[PDB]
Amino acid sequence: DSFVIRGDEVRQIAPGQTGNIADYNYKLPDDFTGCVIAWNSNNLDSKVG
Amino acid sequence: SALGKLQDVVNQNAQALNTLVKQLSSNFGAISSVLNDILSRLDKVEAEV
Repeated sequence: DSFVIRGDEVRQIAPGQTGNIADYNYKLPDDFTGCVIAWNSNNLDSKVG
Repeated sequence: SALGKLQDVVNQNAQALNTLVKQLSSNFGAISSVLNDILSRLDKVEAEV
């Protein structure tokens, strides 16, 4: 799976988490087996204005 | 006092059953021995422990 976040939000992407991203955008299983992999993308994704 | 052999059978089973019941109230190092506390105060990942 893949998606864009702001740099605050990383902590909600863990097994069985809660909060607006976990509960209203993208929910991991409570017994999720896998890896979560992320990077700052300011250079790829930000724009002036 | 004469029927000691029979009265002791009743007394030992009364002590065994009452001790087995009183152990429901013991914490065993958990946050509470009242299960409804854990089922209302904690999220699943903590409540499982």
